[PDB]
Amino acid sequence: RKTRHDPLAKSKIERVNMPPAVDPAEFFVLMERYQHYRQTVRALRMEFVSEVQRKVHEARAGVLAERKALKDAAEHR
Amino acid sequence: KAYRGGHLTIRLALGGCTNRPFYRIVAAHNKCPRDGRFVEQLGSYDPLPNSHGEKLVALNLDRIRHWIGCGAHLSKPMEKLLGLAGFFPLHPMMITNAERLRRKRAREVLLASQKT
Amino acid sequence: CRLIGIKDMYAKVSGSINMLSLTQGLFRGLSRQETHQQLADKKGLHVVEIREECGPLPIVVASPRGPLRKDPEPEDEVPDVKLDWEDVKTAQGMKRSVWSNLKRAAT
Amino acid sequence: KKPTFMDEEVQSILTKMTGLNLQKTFKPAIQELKPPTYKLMTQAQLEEATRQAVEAAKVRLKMPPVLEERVPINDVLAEDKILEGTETTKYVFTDISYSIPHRERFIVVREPSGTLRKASWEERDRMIQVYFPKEGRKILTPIIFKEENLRTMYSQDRHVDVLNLCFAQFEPDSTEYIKVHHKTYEDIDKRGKYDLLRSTRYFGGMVWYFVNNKKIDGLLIDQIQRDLIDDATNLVQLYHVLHPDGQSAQGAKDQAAEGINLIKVFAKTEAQKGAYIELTLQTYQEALSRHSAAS
Amino acid sequence: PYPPLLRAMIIAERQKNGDTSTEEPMLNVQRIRMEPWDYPAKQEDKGRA
Amino acid sequence: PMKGRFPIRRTLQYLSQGNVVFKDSVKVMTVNYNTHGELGEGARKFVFFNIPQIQYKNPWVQIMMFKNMTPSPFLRFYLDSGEQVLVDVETKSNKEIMEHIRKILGKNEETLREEEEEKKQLSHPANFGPRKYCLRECICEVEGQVPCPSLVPLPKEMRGKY
Amino acid sequence: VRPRLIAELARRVRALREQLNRPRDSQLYAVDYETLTRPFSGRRLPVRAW
Amino acid sequence: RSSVHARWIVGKVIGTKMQKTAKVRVTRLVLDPYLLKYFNKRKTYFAHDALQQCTVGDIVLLRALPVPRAKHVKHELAEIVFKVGKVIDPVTGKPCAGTTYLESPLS
Amino acid sequence: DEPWKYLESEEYQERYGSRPVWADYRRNHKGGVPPQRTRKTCIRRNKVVGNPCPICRDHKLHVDFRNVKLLEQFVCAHTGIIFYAPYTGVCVKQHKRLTQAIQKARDHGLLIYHIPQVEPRDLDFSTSHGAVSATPPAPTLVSGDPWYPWYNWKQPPERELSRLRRLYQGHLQEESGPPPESMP
RNA sequence: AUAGGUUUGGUCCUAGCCUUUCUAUUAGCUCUUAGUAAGAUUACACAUGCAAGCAUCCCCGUUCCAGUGAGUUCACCCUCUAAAUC
Ligand SMILES: [Zn+2]
Ligand SMILES: [Zn+2]
Repeated sequence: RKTRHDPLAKSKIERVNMPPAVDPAEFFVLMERYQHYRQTVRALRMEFVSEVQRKVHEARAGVLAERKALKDAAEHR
Repeated sequence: KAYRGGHLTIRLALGGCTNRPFYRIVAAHNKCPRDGRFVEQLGSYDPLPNSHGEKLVALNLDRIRHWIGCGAHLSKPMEKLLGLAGFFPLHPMMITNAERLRRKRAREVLLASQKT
Repeated sequence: CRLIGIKDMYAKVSGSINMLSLTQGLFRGLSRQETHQQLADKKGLHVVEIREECGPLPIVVASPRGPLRKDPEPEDEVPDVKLDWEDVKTAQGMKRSVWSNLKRAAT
Repeated sequence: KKPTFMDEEVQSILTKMTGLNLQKTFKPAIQELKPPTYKLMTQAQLEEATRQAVEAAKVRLKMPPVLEERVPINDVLAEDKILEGTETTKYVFTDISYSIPHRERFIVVREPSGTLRKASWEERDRMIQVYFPKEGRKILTPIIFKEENLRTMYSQDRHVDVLNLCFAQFEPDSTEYIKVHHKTYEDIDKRGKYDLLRSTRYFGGMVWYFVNNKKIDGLLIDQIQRDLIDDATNLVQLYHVLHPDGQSAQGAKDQAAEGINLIKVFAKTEAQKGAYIELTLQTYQEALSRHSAAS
Repeated sequence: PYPPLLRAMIIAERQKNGDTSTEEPMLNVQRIRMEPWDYPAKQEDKGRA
Repeated sequence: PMKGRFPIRRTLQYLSQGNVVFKDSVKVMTVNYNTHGELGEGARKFVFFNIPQIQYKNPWVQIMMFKNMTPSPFLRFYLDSGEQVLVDVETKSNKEIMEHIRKILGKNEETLREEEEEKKQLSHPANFGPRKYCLRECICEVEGQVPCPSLVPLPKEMRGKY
Repeated sequence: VRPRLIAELARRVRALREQLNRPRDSQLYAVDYETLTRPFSGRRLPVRAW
Repeated sequence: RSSVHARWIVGKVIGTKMQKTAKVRVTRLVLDPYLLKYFNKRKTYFAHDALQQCTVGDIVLLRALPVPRAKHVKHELAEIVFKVGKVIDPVTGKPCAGTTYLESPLS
Repeated sequence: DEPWKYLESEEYQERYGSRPVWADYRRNHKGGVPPQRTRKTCIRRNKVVGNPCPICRDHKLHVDFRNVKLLEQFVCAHTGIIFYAPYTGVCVKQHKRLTQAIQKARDHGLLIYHIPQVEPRDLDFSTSHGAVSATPPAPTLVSGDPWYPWYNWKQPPERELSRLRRLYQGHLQEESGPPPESMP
């Protein structure tokens, strides 16, 4: 694609960004949907983030982790 | 490379031939080529219908959970497929474009009845 | 080997390819083969076969015609055998030839 | 409680009935050939090699699990009537995972009714063979599994390989696996080559099928003709345990039948051609008077 | 509610670990706020050109 | 003929035929051995036959060999915590020392099997990538899915001829 | 590695020039109110703001 | 912890001509990919010694430093494992020149 | 037209014998190593080339899934591999037809091939899991409320509707329309 | 390499060169269809068209994609740790 130093073209030296016709009830019910979704997938994202953090923390230091560590050290001695 | 700024993105990568598409769910950095360096392939989506006809899709749901929990920004077709599946709530636009056709068929039903 | 009746064998000749040394060395080796019954008689042990096609099944091919030795064969760990670098190259996959396993006609 | 296929007593009995013919278990197969290796051993190490061959034959001769058919699943998880009418074709999905067992992973279907139905058994097997392929299974069902083709391999006496192909393609709890197995068993009962399925792992399965849906007449017939007599008795014993409310069983503990009698009893009680069973026992005992005179 | 498939895996996982525990898999939502499309940002997290 | 007395020692199956896979604590192995004397024959054969096998499997452990400096042959292990295990080898044999080090500072069969299991976890059967890493490259294969145009021409639902 | 002293010097004087002679808010968001074109920017405004 | 790659390295002292530093020579075994025989390869390491306790010819155990001191000093002395000539048998802690016991073990 | 007959006739034992059909043919080539592919077609148009190949020399030797003796002639006996085209001397056309015929005979049953005893796919053979048993149904599903109530259209207050109009007039589009139910 | 041709008056040995195989580009001569892969020689000079918008004004993006092979051990592992996404 183009860079910051490409002369802009003629065809786009003027071109109206005519915006889309806003319908009414679809716009508001669509907003109420967009906000509900962002909320529930945010909840799912927090669940997955805390699950990943749990996996990292129990793998680093859990109870079976300490168990196999102490078993290995005792076997070494 | 590095790519100044950016995040991971669970997205679809085209990998078929002409007139025969196929998307492989990939967890790649956003600032990377479409078909390029992916951190982990998370699944595959064959959109053409089978001989029996079942449009197969596949998902390492556990690894998708891991990468979402690591910070992957899921893209819109991935949100569509995950709604279709049931790992994510049905996407707003997949119900809104539904109601746009529902009323479009009606626009036809009435006009058709007037013709008859 | 079609005149002898040998149907399946691999052979590579190197050095000088003189026909009147090739035939003579071939006949020398093939007439100085050691057979399975002679090996069994010389060592006093059973000569048994292990094919990968059949499985772990032991197939006795030659038993001694005299007494059976009861001291087992000495398992000489790390045997002192003279190996061929071509064989080891083919085993390790560093034998790169565009001539080796070519699709040829029958026999 | 009735012992199933996997109880210790019945599993040992079925074992002896099978037999371990090493020259049939480990048999020359037409695969790719590598040059044979040779070893030099004494009698003791030859005996050790034969013992290890026997143990490996037991490992190869471990019995496949006979199991009951599976209830055809029809469980609608959800139904999105709003999505109904949007897409034309279905959309099957698989939690490929890596560590979840194949009978524990979630496979679902989304239909043009909006129904999020759980995937059927056949679709489940097809999906797991696509994403996790196992050597031998092709997701399109083999054409060899039909009437005329299966009969062709029956005529060419290929029943062990019929069962081998059935094992690879279909899961044991599936209907096809059961139908193909039972049709093969009815075929071999009709003509009768119990030596053809001997030393194979599918012998114990033919026995249970016959004893459970009782047709063990040809089994006893071949058993005694071929002097498999400790077998014959164990086979009756197994029938008597599997049907303990049979008049044969009642007469068995009444008459203290301990050997051949156990069989004669069966003939005089429930054998459909008990004249032939009893007659082959008299001929077997005529030959026994002969080799007892030889002894 | 959890989405249908995720609900099925959760109830199946605990069904497997043991306890039947047939309560519906609810998740808490009141932790998540509801800032709409009018809420303002910060000018150091911004940058004039 | 391959050069050397025992040509089997340079054959890449003998090297990956060893059994000692040192733990991640060992860093230095030092082998002090005596060239003459009937008692140090096990250490001499251990240097001759088994040191190549140890390094191929433990590739980052420094193995230094020292000749007739002490009147008794012995092995030493410098471990990352700071430890200095000493294993004398006088009146032993190379197989005996092999067993000895696999018991003392060598990983167990469960550990190497488990470490091996983690490796296979990467090559996943469902993945569809190029034949260097995966097993199938497109679903244009799995018979039942639409084939790759190249092999079987696509019906006239394709674009252009629409 | 040969030091990139010229690149570093150019970066530094570019940063100092940017810090010092930074264009101000007045000659930035000012507006030709008839054609909606800001100056030094040259881009007009979106359709929701005319 | 340490940013230095080599944690522990046993080496040999080459020179003590720099103040409070020993030039040491680590010898590791690298496999010839063709010949498949391990040949000793050497890397020079500069160890820090505070007490000037190592002379030339000693075998020394060098541990790493959390962060390099100089451009090349990345290691410090941990033990003069074997001191030139003055070598004490580790097995029997009795002095030994080489192959003979200067002081007897059955003391 | 119907095979399985010539190879049991007398002319097959007169021209050939107990020997292979392909055991008389030598492909002419630049000497030494043969080209590592046979011709693509002995029969171009309806004309036969100079050295017809083993299959293209006796029009009567038809190739299909039931000509079992010819199929076993072209497949090896000690190893279960199909003989390659330089080995046999057949064309790329016939070799392809022969591979098809051998395969069709193999899954039609009129050809013996070794099948390996496979090991079980899984270890646990249970069927007691959520994907292979029932799930306790959803409150919505025992009822008829849609999953996630935000899917159903619900008209907001006309105060919000007119606030929307105040935000977006001029380019405003048409009205709404509660979505239909059973679209045809 | 399953190897072959060639030193001589002839033989044996050593040996170079070439042949037989597979691929790629170009040249000659000549070429029916359909599908698909791939497609400057030149880091030489470029006419002309297009390739960066979005957006209630801020910002954000134009630092990416796409291209080339000039230069060339800035690509890998570990430690440490700054933008960045949660
Ligand atoms: Zn393809
Ligand atoms: Zn032909």
